[PDB]
Parts: sequence; structure tokens; C-alpha cells
Amino acid sequence: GAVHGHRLSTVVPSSVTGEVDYALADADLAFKLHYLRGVYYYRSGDGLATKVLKDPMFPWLDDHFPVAGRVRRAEAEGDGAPRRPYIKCNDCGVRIVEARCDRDMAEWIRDAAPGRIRQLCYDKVLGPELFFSPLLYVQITNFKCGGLALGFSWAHLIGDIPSAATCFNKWAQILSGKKPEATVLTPPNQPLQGQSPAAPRSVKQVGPMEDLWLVPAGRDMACYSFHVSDAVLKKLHQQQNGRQDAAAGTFELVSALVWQAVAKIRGDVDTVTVVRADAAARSGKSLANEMKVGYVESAGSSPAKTDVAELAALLAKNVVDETAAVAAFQGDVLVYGGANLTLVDMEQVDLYGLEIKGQRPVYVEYGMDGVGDEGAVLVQPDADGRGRLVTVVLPGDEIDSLRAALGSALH
Amino acid sequence: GAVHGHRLSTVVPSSVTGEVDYALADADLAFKLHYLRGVYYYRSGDGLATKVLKDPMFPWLDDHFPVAGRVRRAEAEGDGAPRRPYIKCNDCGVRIVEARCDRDMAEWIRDAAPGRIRQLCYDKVLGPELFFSPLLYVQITNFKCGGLALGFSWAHLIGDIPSAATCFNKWAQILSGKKPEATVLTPPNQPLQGQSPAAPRSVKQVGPMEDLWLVPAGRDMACYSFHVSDAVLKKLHQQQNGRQDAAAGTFELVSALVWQAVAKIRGDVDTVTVVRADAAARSGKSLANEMKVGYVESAGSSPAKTDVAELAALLAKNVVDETAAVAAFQGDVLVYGGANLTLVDMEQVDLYGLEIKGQRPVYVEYGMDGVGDEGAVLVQPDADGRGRLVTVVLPGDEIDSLRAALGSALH
Amino acid sequence: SAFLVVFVGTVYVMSRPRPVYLVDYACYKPPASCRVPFATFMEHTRLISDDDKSVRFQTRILERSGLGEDTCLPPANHYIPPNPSMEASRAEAQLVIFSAIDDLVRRTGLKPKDIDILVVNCSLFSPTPSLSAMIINKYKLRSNIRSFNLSGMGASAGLISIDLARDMLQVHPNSNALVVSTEIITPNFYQGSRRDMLLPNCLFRMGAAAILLSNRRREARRAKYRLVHVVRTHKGADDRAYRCVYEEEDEQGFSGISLSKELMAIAGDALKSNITTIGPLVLPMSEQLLFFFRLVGRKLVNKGWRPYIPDFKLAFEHFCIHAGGRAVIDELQKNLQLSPRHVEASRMTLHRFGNTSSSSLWYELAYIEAKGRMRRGDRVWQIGFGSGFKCNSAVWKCLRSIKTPTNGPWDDCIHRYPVDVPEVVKL
Amino acid sequence: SAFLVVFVGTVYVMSRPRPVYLVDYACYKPPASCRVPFATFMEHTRLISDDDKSVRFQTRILERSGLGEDTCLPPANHYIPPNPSMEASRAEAQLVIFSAIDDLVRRTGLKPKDIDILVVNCSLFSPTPSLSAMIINKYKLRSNIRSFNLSGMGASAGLISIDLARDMLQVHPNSNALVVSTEIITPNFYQGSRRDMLLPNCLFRMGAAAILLSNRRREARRAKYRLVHVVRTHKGADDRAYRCVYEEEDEQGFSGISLSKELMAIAGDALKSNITTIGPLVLPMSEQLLFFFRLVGRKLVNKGWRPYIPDFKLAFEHFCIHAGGRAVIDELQKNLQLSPRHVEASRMTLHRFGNTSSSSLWYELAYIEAKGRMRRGDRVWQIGFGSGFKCNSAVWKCLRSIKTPTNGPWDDCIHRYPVDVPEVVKL
Ligand SMILES: CC(C)(COP(=O)(O)OP(=O)(O)OC[C@H]1O[C@@H](n2cnc3c(N)ncnc32)[C@H](O)[C@@H]1OP(=O)(O)O)[C@@H](O)C(=O)NCCC(=O)NCCSC(=O)CC(=O)O
Ligand SMILES: CC(C)(COP(=O)(O)OP(=O)(O)OC[C@H]1O[C@@H](n2cnc3c(N)ncnc32)[C@H](O)[C@@H]1OP(=O)(O)O)[C@@H](O)C(=O)NCCC(=O)NCCSC(=O)CC(=O)O
Repeated sequence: GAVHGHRLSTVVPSSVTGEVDYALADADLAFKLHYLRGVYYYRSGDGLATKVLKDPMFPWLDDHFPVAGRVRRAEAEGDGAPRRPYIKCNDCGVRIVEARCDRDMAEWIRDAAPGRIRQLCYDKVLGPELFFSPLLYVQITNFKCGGLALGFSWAHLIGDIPSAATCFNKWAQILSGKKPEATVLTPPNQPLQGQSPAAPRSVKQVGPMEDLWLVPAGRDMACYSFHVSDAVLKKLHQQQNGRQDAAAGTFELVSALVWQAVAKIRGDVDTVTVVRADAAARSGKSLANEMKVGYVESAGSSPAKTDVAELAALLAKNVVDETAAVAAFQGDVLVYGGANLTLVDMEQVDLYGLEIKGQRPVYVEYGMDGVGDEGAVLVQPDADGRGRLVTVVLPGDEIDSLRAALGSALH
Repeated sequence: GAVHGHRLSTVVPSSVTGEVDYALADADLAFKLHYLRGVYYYRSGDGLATKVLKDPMFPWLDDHFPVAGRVRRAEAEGDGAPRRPYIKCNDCGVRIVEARCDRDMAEWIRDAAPGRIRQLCYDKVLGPELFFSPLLYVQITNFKCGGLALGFSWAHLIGDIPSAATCFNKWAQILSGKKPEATVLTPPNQPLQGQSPAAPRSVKQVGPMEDLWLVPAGRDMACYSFHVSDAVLKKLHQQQNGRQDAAAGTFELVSALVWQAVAKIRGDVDTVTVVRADAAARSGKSLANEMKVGYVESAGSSPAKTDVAELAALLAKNVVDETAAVAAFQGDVLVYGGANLTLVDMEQVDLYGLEIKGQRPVYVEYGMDGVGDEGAVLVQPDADGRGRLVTVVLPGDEIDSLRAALGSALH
Repeated sequence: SAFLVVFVGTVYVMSRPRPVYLVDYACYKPPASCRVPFATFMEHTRLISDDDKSVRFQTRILERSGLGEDTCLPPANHYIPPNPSMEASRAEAQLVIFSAIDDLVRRTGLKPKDIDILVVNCSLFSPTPSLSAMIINKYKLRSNIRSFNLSGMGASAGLISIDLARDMLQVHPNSNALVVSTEIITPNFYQGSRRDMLLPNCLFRMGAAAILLSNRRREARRAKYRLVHVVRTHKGADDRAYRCVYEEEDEQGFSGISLSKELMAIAGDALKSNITTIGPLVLPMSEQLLFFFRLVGRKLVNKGWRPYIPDFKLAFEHFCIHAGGRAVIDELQKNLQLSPRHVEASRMTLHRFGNTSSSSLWYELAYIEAKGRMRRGDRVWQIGFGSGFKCNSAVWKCLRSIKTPTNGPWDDCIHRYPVDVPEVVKL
Repeated sequence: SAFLVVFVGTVYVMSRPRPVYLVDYACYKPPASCRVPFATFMEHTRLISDDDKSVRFQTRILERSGLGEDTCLPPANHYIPPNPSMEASRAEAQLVIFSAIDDLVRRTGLKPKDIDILVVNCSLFSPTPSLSAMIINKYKLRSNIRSFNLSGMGASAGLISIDLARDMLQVHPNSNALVVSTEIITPNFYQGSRRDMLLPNCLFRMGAAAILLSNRRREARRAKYRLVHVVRTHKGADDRAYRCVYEEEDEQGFSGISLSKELMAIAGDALKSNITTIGPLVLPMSEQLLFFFRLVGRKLVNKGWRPYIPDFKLAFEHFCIHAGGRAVIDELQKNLQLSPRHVEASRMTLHRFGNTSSSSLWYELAYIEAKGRMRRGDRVWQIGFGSGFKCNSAVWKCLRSIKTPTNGPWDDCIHRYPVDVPEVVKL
């Protein structure tokens, strides 16, 4: 029941942008080695033919023209050590991969098997032809039950994860006939000096690659995405008796449970990373890598068998924020899973706002690519809006045993 | 250096024959299971493109229109136990197979490896679609020297071997600008009545064959064409000192040599068949099987102990000719290689009369298909007219043993 | 009146249209080195195909087709499988066309600088540059020649080119027109297995015709025919008639012409819409009274009498119905109430030359000429039908009696024609 | 005299030709969803191509081609690799044509039952039934329409269609003539790797024009132009000019248009051969005197003089040279000594629409009308060159001053044109 019949095409901005060079910020070039894979499942995909889905992509790329641009480099005729990349806003466009899968969509959603976000997203990267590689791929998979899955392959260079989701929802609003919110690309980004030669302990200095923006891990990753229910969420609120704590019960407890499950299997996962998709730290810009990167350590007893309330109160309080030194660094930095197990806070991100016509999605899962060999944990919202969806990117030798360790608590 | 690039094409008669039914003789239906494989090698095929060679085949088949027909079957008048075939003269045509070989021809002529006649003649058969199978295939193989090989795959049903050779020579005469002689089909063939329920001991009565006119062998057949020279022919004439002989000194000595050579390999080949292409038994007809098939017994000592002179003495005079009882038998028989070893007298046949423009062939060899697992000896003429060529169609178990057993006398 | 007749004598001769004379025409006779018999076609079909449901269908189609054994295919369909190249189809276009213009310039005394108008038509094959530019390059025609290449217009575009060359010879006085009507069979072949697309494989054969028209009065005593009328009728507004002869691609990706099973009902209704236009033009008003002495007593007494159609055998001496198939000449005979001698040129043209698409009318005209039947003053009716269901018709009038040694495509074999044709070919 | 002057008013009045009026035309403006930028083309090329020499060639071709960012390809070249089917080729022919006739009948009030002559030309794509039969089937035109479908005649066949409609309006009084000039890019895409056949991939874009001509004198107050002359020049007799634009098949079997490197030397000599025919027709005799007096003193005074052909800038006010490429308008400008404002419709048409083959002249005419430069009495010169090197030329005379809101293909972008087109675009 594999996906087959991939037909490649392109959508461009309907208006000519011109000879525009979109400058990338210092936080954009730090997240350039990572890639977002998001799948949006729909129960009925009739009436959404692939001209109906593609015609609003031409006014949507008028507002988001750096997503249709291409990566170039600016020449430096002094010393050859700096060459800052930018987005040359030619209207090269966004890949549209029409595919079809002759399996059932609802049976594949409840499969809980390692590997559905790779078959439903076009697994490409800003690759060895860097100057001619698209920044966004949209795969439209039609199922035999009438279902529809939109798989978005978003480069973390051009935008964040809430920036990616808002960019997709602004296409869904044009397709629904609504008027989208205005996109702010207006203040251009400038480079920063300050001379930080020491990388933070939340990131891992990988080698100075030049034209392939991907780090191979050696062990193949697999996005196992399980579901955290409402009953086990408030069951995790039964370990904080007699104390008050600022731990948000839907992110710190869930990521602490996954941290406990990973550290039960590995030897010592002492330091972790929290990459928060906060909203108060956002500017008005629509394509900006404004996360909140920071490292949390135990600083004492090992987190392998302590209870998850202690790790939740430890993660919500003892975070040492490092989001500015990651951007102020000069080399390739590999934040997502490079040095430590990342715990991402994609829970206030409007995933289910991809209402196509009046059709809210049945299930939305987000994976990643380019994750280093420590792991990434993506805590997402649920369809009803109360539970959590946790996609875990791990080297494959552990997901057979995370399902054994997490199932004792998730029932 | 194999033959490749086969392109198939047909040549029809230029004038419409109409609804003519060529009645077959009782001798034509006795030889329907065998076929002829004749290759004519040429040094220089310059100007002889596969339009110059194919254009005289349209006047050539106006005279030889049964060769361009197909074989059908008539229905019985009472109970349907016999069904005598006939050649329905629909102008279906003669296959032309334009092939090429990157090997040089002068190396391949003097190679002595079995399987050369099979590659230069299109090995087809009046086979599983009997009503839609050609009676003649002409393969034109272009070599690296510019040398030309005409491979004629002739069905032995429609004509004899001198009938095949004169039918090819009348095409080469039209090609060279000459005028061919008269093609006589004027007396129509008719069945006979002789009351013959017993098969002769010169053929092998095979079972009922309906829509495949080829008896399979089961072993790997191999046609090995070795050259017997003038000097070894005069060494054969020193063994009748003081003895009166009536053996023709170029066929019975050579076929007796091959007979005792295969009698030293096989156990006891006591009797053999001689298929003489006798010039006096031929009538005026141009497509008819006027052979002289008859067995000859040893009637005394074994043919593995004796020498070739007494073998030729018993081979000339002790032929009990059964060429009327071969044609008079009802069931399907196997002449060549069926019951005993056959020693064909294709030696007064004008093989080298295929002068296509002004060019005598360098080398002409004839093979046979459909030979049973006893063997066929084809004593052919050479280009000089003095020496001979012998093509031995035997199974591959005893081809490499024959090259050693004959090497003691051939030098 | 004695002086005011020059005003009438100059208003009549400047309003009278220019006569268009057919000086001579030459039809391509394909050689016997390209003939495809019934058995050769069936064995070529049986080798490349695997299913015996298509071969048994094409056997019935070819045996009920009304063709013969002298029908010729190009030197690419003699290969198993065929080779539909572009150079192999362009070299066939340099064989059927250039041998028809060479036959015409040697029997007319025509100069290549004398040709003013060149109208070439071929339905499927339309290369870049045109076949008209190919003729201009070969024969070195003038730079101010008015060349047209009508392509895609089916088997009725011969009379479209004849009407085009007629309408160009009214504007341009003292000019010659060259009309070439051919059909290149090398890209026309169907390599698939759809049954409605295999009928053009069993019908269309090699053929071409070069036609010399003129409006000069010097070439009015040498000329053969005078063009009287050309009547066009386009049934393409109907959806059933537009998609009747339709070029599609099957589910395996092979192009071809797909004929409809309802084609013979549409070809009959395209003729009766053409009969209603050409009827008042050519029928004598001795018995054009069917609409004034017979119609006025209908809608007050009884609508509908038993049929007495307008007798077109009183208006024409010769008929040249296009040799599409056996069943289409069989139906347009019974619509026109024709004798079997009237449909003899069409039947023997389909038997001898097959369905040469745009040029069957000229082989039929050469049949009527080469039998010695073209007398002086004989009126000829050429009915031609094709794709989009344009059904064009032309009325020629014979100027001089043609002598039966004709030097045409028929003179090698017309001592045997008309052949008696049974409706099956037994196998 | 006072009584016999009617012989002057009967011989001269009945020998004048019927005037042909360009009532209106309608160019198909392609949507912005089908546009192909530079980077999209050079990435779609780079994904299919294994040869890294062909992309370095097509980069130079497309960056010095003179095209822009709004050039539109059909919705089958937007796939990687393209899908040049026949159903996708018919879907483009039903889109570029049926949206240019719908634009024409809504701005003229044309009825489908008024169209008497239909002349469609498309060079490479010619289905069966033809595009004229497609227009007849869609718009339900009459059965007695004179429809013609000129295929294979290259990019200069727009003026061949105009000359054909002009000659058909001389024979048929009180008639309307619909002329459709398009090019279907879907079957024209070259899927191979030969460098001479990769230039039509980087030039030819979508476009069509539907043109309404008439000889009715009632439509002389409504019409925009009057046809003065059409001059045709066929350079096909030269073997170099015949094989200049040639449709071949490469060594892998892909059909395509193979442009030659000798094209500008042939197009210049096919233009100056056309200039010697249109010269005595349109040039004023106040400076035609160099062919009457100054050629007397060649073997009388001097052999070897100053380069001076007569100025066509005195003859016409507007020029509509066919937008073939950058180096072809650069070469046909110095052969005529044209100002940069004279070659501005051609350059901006090549920049905005690309090399639409047969409709570039109508896009250039719409550019001149959109800028408000088309005044009353202005003469237009439309030069078109194509394959077989037919190099046709037409002279229109403007009848009424065109008001600048035109509702043509330029009104969404005419405020930014003319664009300063660089010699090489920035990479
Ligand atoms: C009438 C014939 C089918 C033969 O008569 P038959 O006696 O065989 O007919 P029949 O009723 O017994 O059945 C014939 C068998 O073939 C099938 N059959 C018949 N016509 C078919 C068609 N157009 N498409 C697909 N199948 C068809 C029938 O289904 C049937 O199959 P089954 O056995 O299962 O029932 C054939 O001769 C014929 O088609 N003549 C018309 C020729 C024609 O169409 N010319 C168009 C050229 S116009 C042109 O030139 C313009 C252009 O090209 O541009
Ligand atoms: C002139 C241009 C190559 C661009 O100018 P340049 O400055 O780049 O030229 P250049 O001297 O630097 O060299 C360009 C490179 O391309 C190669 N090159 C140029 N023309 C070529 C051709 N016809 N065929 C094959 N190769 C060609 C050169 O060999 C050279 O290769 P290298 O790099 O090795 O040196 C191009 O704009 C052009 O060809 N314009 C003409 C367009 C045209 O022919 N239109 C006809 C439409 S007729 C029509 O419409 C009728 C119909 O369709 O039927």
C-alpha cells in the first residue's frame, strides 16, 4: 500500500517580483540544516481537484515571494571566509507533487507504525544543487477511500514552524474565499557582529559544509507519532500535590514523560534542549525564525527513574535561554537534536486552522528532517483541542522500546 | 561477434496469381518435415544494398509463385481420416531478414566451429501456425569486411535441393541483368495408388503431426562443415590397385570415410541411406522432389573395421532404391537422419552458380534442419570444382570426437 | 436600339465569372513492388499482435472491404513491425507527389515558371516546411507564387482545394493553378489494438494526383473539362457528425483515426444536405417541377407520397462517388438510385487502388476516361466526403472527347476491369 | 461629351477591387497562472537533463533571447517532465482559440450565422477534424461556410491567411471573414538534447488572435483598418532557405524544429527581396526618383556609391516586424534603418508575450493601439517571416483614431511598458 505515481509541477507568484534579494536573518542561517514535514489529513477529498488546490497558490505566493525564491550567495572579494546566503527572489516557485495511495487513510492514521510522514511528504532537502533547490514542497496524496493528505516539506531557513503554519493557513484562507491577514516582510534583516566564538551547549558545531545543507546521522530516523489523551493528561496532574508550580501541564509534563522514556533506555540523557514556539517573543514578521532555544540540565540526580513532576518543575524553571547566542554564532550549528534531545513547544500553533473550504482536518502530524542523533520531540495539539500529539524523531533502535515504556503510563 | 539487428520484410510476386492451388506431389509430402539451410558467402557486397537485392525478387516470384504461397489442407470426401495438404498460391511472400555481424567474414569462414549455418539462416519452420508460415526465408547478413552472406532457409516441402539451388540461381540471373530460363510448373502433381501399408527401412515413420511439421530431436544438433581437399581425394584413389570399381571417386569414397568415421564413434551403424541428387531422375519441373532415396546394407563385415574402398564398392552397387515406396507411404516419415545415417549426393548441384552481379561466391555451405538423431552427411562441391565440402549434421556429443577421428586421414 | 447596347455589352462581360479549365491531371500509379495482398497484410498483422480477437476482426474487415491484391502501402509497412519514421514519411511524400507532377509537366508542356497558384492538401502529414514548400524547392517555382497547404481537412479536401484554386483564378486573370491531393500512409498507421482505429489500417493505400487548372482562353481548346460548380456542405455543427472521423489516442498512447459505427448514416445525411443545394443548380427544369407541381398539393390533401426522388441520372452522365469503403458506395447508390454501371468507377477504384483518401475522385475520373466513356459534353459529378463531415461536390463538363490511350494509372490493367467482385474473400 | 461617359463609369467602376476592412481583432491574453519565469524554465530543464552542457546553452539562449517574466507556456510544460499528449494539445486549442473568438464576438456583436469565410492557420498542430471544424462545431456555424485550415506554413502564415481572406472577399460580396492565427506549444516541445532544436523551447510561447475581416461597405464606419496591400515572397527555391527552419527527428527519435545558424542572413535576404516588391506600391514618388534618374548614372557616372535604399519611415507610420528573437529584430532594424521607437512594438511584444509564431503581428498592433499612437490615416507595415522562408508583408491603413482604453491583451500592463530590456539579463 505504498504511495505511487508522483507527478511534479510548479506554482509561481502571479505577479513578477523582480530582481529582489531577500536578506536572511542571523536566526535563519542557524536553522538552515533542519526541515519541517507537516501532513494535513482530510476525510473527504472530493471537489479538491489539483487545479482547485493550485489556483490559490498563485496569489498566495505574491504575498510570500521569498518562499518561491532560491538560495544564492553574496560574493566577498576580501578574504574568502564569509559568504552570507540570501534568497534571490526569482519566481522559481514551489513544487507540487501529485501522488496517490491505494490504502485506507483512517487505517493508516491509526497504524502507529514508524514511517507515514516520509511517504506523504516529498523527502527533499536544500540539496547538492543548492542554487536550484526549492524551499517548499507540497505533496497532494489522494486515497482510495476519498481521503486527502497535504504534505508540506518546509525548509526551516525561510521560516519558523509557526511561520510555516501561518503561511499554510493563509493559503487555506485564499482557497476558502476569505481574505487572508496581511504578510509583513517589510523591515529587512541585517547581519550582526559581536564575535561569539564559543557555541552554546544547546547546539552542536558540525563541519563547515558548503553546498549540501543536511547532516547525515548514520542511523536512519523514524517519526513515531503517538497520541497523549485527555485522561492521561490530567493523570499527570496528580503528582504535584502540596506544591504550586509554574509548569504548564500540557508541555512540561508531556515532554518530561518522553524525556523519562528516552533516559530509561539510553544511559544518561542529562542535558536536554527546549525550543519553544512562543507567541510573546514573535514580531510582526511572517517569515522569521523567532524560536526560544535553551538548554535544561538535571544538575543532580539522574532523570532515568525520578518522577516526571520533578522533571516538569525542573524544565519550566531551570531553563537557561540561549536563543541569541545561537543566532550570533558564525558556523553551522545543528540545533534540533544535535547536542541534546530537543523538546519542541508546537502546542499553541494553529495546526487545525487549515480549513480548506469548510473542512477542518481530521488529523495533523508534524515531523522533521535533518535531526541529529540525539532526538527531537514535537508536542502538537489535537483535533478536539485538548489532547496532545507527540511526534518523536529517533534513530529507530529506540522506538521499539519507547512504545514499551510509554505504554505503561499512557494505558 | 554474433549476428544482430534483424529486420524482417517480405517480397511478394509482382503480378497477382489469383485463386490458384498448387497441388503437391506424393514425393513433396514425404519430405515435408525437413528443411534446407544454404549460406552463400560473398567477398564484396558493394552496391548490393537491401533494395538492389530485393527488387529482382518481384519478377523472380512471378515464375516461382508456389514458393510465395502458404500451405493449407483439403477436407475428405467421406470419413475424415486423410487430409492431404496443398500450397494455396496466395501471394503472401518470402521473408527477407536484413541482419548485420560485426565479426569479419574471412575469420568466420575458417573457424570450423559448429553453429555457423544456424546464425546466418533465419531458423524458422513450417511450425505452430502452419497456415501462416513462409516456405522461404532469405537472410542478408552484412559483415565488417563489407562481405555479404545470403542465407536461404528453404522448406523442403516445396522443392528439392537442386530445385532450391536453381530457384535461387534464377533470381541471381535476374539480379545480374541476364534472362533466366523457363520455370516449368505445367504438369500438375497428382496422387497415386500403390497399396503400401509397410514403411521402408530407409525412413522412420513418426507419429501423427497436425500443425507442426518438425520432429524434435531432444539433443543439441550441430552442423560441422569441414573441407575435404584435392590431395586427400587422390589419396583415396590408391586403394583399388588391381580392382575394378564402379564407385564415383568423389562421393562414395568421401561418404564412406565419414561413414566409418562415425562408425568408430557410434556402436553399430550397419546400414545407411543415400539420398542421391541424380540428374537423370529429374523431370522438367522446377519445384519437385526428384531424389533417389535408398538404403544399403553392410551384408558382411562391420563398417568400423574395414576401409573406405570396399565401403565404396558396396556403396555404389548394393543400393536397394526405395524412392517410390518413400513417396507411396501414407504416414509421415523421416528421411534425413530418421532410421539410418544419410549420405547426400548434393555434389553435381550448381551451388556456385549464384553469380549475383559478376561475383563468384567465396564459400558456399548447405545445412539441414529437422534431421533426426542419427545424422546427415552433405557432400557438397567446392569453389574450384575439384575438391568437396562435407557438412555433417550430428548431435553435439560426437562433433568434437569426429574432428579427431577424421584428422588421421585428412591431415 | 442601336447605340445603347455597348453599356449592356460591357456590364455583362465584366460581371461574368472567369471559366476555370481543367487542362490535364496526372495520377500516381504505385509500383507492383509495393503491393500488399490479403494474405501478406493478415500475416503482418498476426506476427506483431498476440490476441486472435483483433486478427479475426481485421480478416472480416479486409474481406468485406472490397479491396484487391494490387493495393499498395508505402515502403515502411512492408516491415514487421513497420517503421513510421519522419524521414520515411517525407521520402514517401517525395515519391507520390513528385512522380505525379513529373507526369503532369511532361503531358501538358507546363513550365515551372508558369505555375501561379499552388494548393496542396494532405490530411495527416503536414511537415514544416509545407509540402507546397517542398514542391517549390524541388521544381524551383517563383518567389511570388501564392502557395497554400490545407492540412487536417480529411478526404474531402480535394474539392476544397479545387474550389480554392477556382476562387483564386477569378481574382488573378491569366494564371495556372497546381492542385496536389495526396495522403501519406506512413504516419497514418495504427500500432495499437482498438477495433475502431484498425479500420483505417485496412482501408487507406498509396495514391496522389496533380491537377492543372487554368483560366486562360488559350488553354480552352487543349483543356479537358470546364469546372461548372463546386458545392460544399459542412455538417460539423452536429456533435455526432463532428466526432465521426476523429483522431484520438488510445489508452496505450497510440494515435490513430477512429471511425464511428454510425458513419454510414451520417455520410448519407451529409449527401442529402448537399443534394438539396446542387439539385437546383444542375437538374433540368423540365423536371425540377417536383417542388411546384407536386408540393403545392401536399399540405392541404395528404403530406407524404411514395417516394419519387429527383432523378440525378438525367442531370449527369458520370458519377465519381468517393471510394471510402464497399458499404458506403452501396448506400449512396441506393440513395441516388444508381445503376451498377454508374457506380463502377468507384468500385473498381476501391478494388484496384483502395481508399486513396483525397484523390479517389481522380482515379475514378481516369477510369471513366480510360474506358473510352468520356465523350464531348458529358457532365461529371464528383461527390467527396471526409472528416468534420465536410461533403463537397463538383460538377465538371467535358470539353473534348478523350481518346482511350490515356497514359494514366489504369492503362496497364484496364483490359481486365471491371472485375466481378464477390462480397467476401474466402480464407 | 455629356452622354457617352457611362462607358468610363462602367469599365472603371466594375474593375476596381472590393475593399477589405479589418473590423476588429481579439488577441488571447494568457492567464498569470501559466507564466514561466527564467528560473522556473532553467530548473525544469535542469531536472530532466542529465547533460550539463545543454543547460549552460539554454541559459545563454534564454538570457539573451529578449523574453521576459510574463511569457506563458501551456499547462503541460508545467510538469516535470512535460506531458505532450493529444488531449492536452486539443485542450490548449480549445482554450487559446475559443477565448479569442469569444472576445471578438462580444466587442463586435458578431453573429455565428454571419461568418461566411473561416481561415484558420496553425503550423505544427493539425488534428483530424481540423481546428476550423472545431470552431464550426463549437459556435454552430453554417453548413455552406467556406472553411480553410492552412497547416505547416510556419509563422508567416498569418498574412497568408489575410491574403486568402482578402482574395475570398473579392469573389463573395457582402461577406464576413473570420481569421484565426494561433500556435499550439504542447506538441512542439522538444524532448531531446540537440542544440539546434533547443532554441524553439526557449522562444515559443502561448498566444492566439482571432481577426474579423469584411468587404461590406456598411462596415466602413465601424472598421479600424483597411487592407491596402499584401505582398508574398517565397524563398523556398533556394536550398539553404528551404532547410533553414526544418522539422526533423534527432538520433533518439524526438521530433522538433531545428533552427539554423544561417537564419538572420536568410531572413534579411528574404526581406529585401520582399522590399523590392512592396517598394513601388507604397513609396511616394517624391523620393522614388532614385530608381528613375539615379540608376541611369551607374554605367554612366560611377559604379560604387553611397548605401541608400529609400526610406520606409516616410511611407509608414507604424512597423510590426514579427517578434522572432532579439538578434532577428536587431538585424531587420539595420536593414531598414529604424529608430528604437519604430522597433518598440516588436521588442515589447517579444518581452511580454514571447515568440507567439503567427499572432505576433496582432500583438504588436495591439501594443501600438494600447499606447494611443494609432491615429486616423496612419499606415501600418506588418512583416512576417517563417518556414520555407515565406516572408509575407501587409500594409493596413487606419480608418478611425483608436481610443486608448482598448480592452486588448495589453491593458493590464501597458502602464509599465516600454521596459528597458538589457542585453543580458542579470545572472
Ligand atoms: C461495413 C463493414 C464493417 C463490413 O461489413 P460487415 O458485414 O463485416 O459488418 P457487420 O455488421 O457484419 O460487423 C462488422 C464487425 O466489425 C465491427 N465494426 C464495424 N464497424 C466498426 C467501427 N466503425 N468501429 C468499430 N467496430 C466496427 C462491428 O462491431 C462488427 O463486429 P462484431 O462481429 O462483433 O459484431 C466495413 O466494410 C465498413 O466499415 N465500411 C464502411 C467504411 C468506412 O467507414 N469508411 C470511412 C472513410 S471516411 C474518410 O476517408 C474521411 C477521413 O478519413 O478523413
Ligand atoms: C543569437 C542568439 C544565439 C543569442 O545571441 P548570442 O550573443 O548568445 O550568440 P553567440 O554568438 O554568443 O553564441 C550563442 C551560442 O549558441 C549557439 N547557437 C546560436 N544559434 C544557434 C543555432 N541556430 N543552432 C545551434 N546553435 C546555435 C552558438 O553556436 C553559440 O554556441 P557557443 O556557446 O559554443 O559559442 C539567439 O538569440 C538566437 O539565435 N536568435 C535567433 C532566433 C531565431 O532564429 N528565430 C527564428 C523564428 S522563425 C519562425 O517562427 C517560423 C516557424 O517556427 O515555423
